[PDB]
Amino acid sequence: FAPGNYPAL
Amino acid sequence: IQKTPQIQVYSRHPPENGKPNILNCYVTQFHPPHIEIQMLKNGKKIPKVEMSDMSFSKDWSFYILAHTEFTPTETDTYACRVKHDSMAEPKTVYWDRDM
Amino acid sequence: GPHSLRYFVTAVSRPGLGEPRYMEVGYVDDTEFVRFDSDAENPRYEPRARWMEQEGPEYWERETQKAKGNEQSFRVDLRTLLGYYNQSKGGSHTIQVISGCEVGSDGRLLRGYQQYAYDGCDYIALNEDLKTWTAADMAALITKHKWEQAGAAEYYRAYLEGTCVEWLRRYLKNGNATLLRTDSPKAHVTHHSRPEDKVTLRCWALGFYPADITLTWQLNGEELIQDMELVETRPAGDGTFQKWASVVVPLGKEQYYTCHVYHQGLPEPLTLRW
Ligand SMILES: *[C@@H]1O[C@H](CO[C@H]2O[C@@H](C)[C@@H](O)[C@@H](O)[C@@H]2O)[C@@H](O[C@@H]2O[C@H](CO)[C@@H](O)[C@H](O)[C@H]2NC(C)=O)[C@H](O)[C@H]1NC(C)=O
Ligand SMILES: *[C@@H]1O[C@H](CO)[C@@H](O)[C@H](O)[C@H]1NC(C)=O
Repeated sequence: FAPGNYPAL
Repeated sequence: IQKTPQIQVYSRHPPENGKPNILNCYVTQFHPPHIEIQMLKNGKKIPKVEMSDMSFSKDWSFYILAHTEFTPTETDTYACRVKHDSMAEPKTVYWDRDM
Repeated sequence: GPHSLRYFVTAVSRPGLGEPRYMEVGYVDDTEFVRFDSDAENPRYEPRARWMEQEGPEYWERETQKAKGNEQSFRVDLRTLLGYYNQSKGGSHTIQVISGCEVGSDGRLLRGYQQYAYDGCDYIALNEDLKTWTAADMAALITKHKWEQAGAAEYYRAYLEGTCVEWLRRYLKNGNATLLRTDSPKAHVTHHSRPEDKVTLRCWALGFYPADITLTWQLNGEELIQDMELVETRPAGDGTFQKWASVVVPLGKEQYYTCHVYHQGLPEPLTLRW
């Protein structure tokens, strides 16, 4: 199950 | 960073003429990611080659595998041709069945 | 033994050629099991291991939607970094991320991580405490400050301790026949002549799983790890791995050198010679 929300840099 | 790819060509099983096997071309330690990889049989592109096992190491360099099924004969030759910005021209590495 | 669930993500801009290429590749231990590639004509998350046939259509739909969302966030990141580093929009740049969790033999969390890189260099990473981030330069410090105000580490920590561990346990159960198997290495030694009455002895280890293995050459009970050459362990196209290690020795004295192979599938290590 992949990470759902990579925060914007 | 500009890192030149290491190109390794090898079969899954020790080669025996007339028996099914798998040929691999593992391209590693490169950067940037853009790259072209082709497998050749007697100088002609092999169709339907499978690309797999893409990953990167601790220093961020890229790794990827190209492979295909094949039945070696005494005189058929196989190679892997790679094009990357770190090199002036495409690099062709041949399968050495005696390595 | 311990097991891991990892996701490798890459976003590459290509000015003048359209949208960035975006890829996600997932692994359970050293076996590829899922993949997403924006350059397919119908980008969808797809199975890469046979046992993933056990998930229903809803699993694939959900992973696909997440990937498309991630693709857009990284597209924005590429523009943002041009600003942080004062770079032009004409060149290609790369963002890389590795996320994962690892559990012990009992299935409990051992460690978790998430690290980012820009153009092949460390950018920002989660500390072992899973509470704070460490930045490699002033651009990443701006990112650190943003993430602290947004509570990014808390959300990722929840994924690691919950979702990540629970699904890793499920994959190990569903794909037990593949993931918990042990394939023993089969070895052999090749011989090659060279200039100056020397010879190259190459020890090969084939068809094994898991990937961890040790190959050494000995002379009178002592290891020659120094003058030894080798290649990193590599995949062989069918879910197994291979490796070789060589040493240069004097002609006529090949019988005094021995290759040793240690692996999970070898109750007693292998010892062989030319
Ligand atoms: C791998 O585990 C199975 C049990 O799990 C199988 O069935 C489901 C629960 C699901 O997890 C599926 O993905 C998985 O393949 C083992 O099979 C069991 O073996 C015992 C031996 O005593 C039998 O009594 C059970 O009937 C049998 N269950 C099944 C599959 O019907 C299986 O042995 C194991 N693989 C290996 C290493 O052989
Ligand atoms: C950004 O680079 C341009 C030249 O490419 C320069 O004129 C400008 O002053 C730079 N700004 C910063 C923040 O250094």
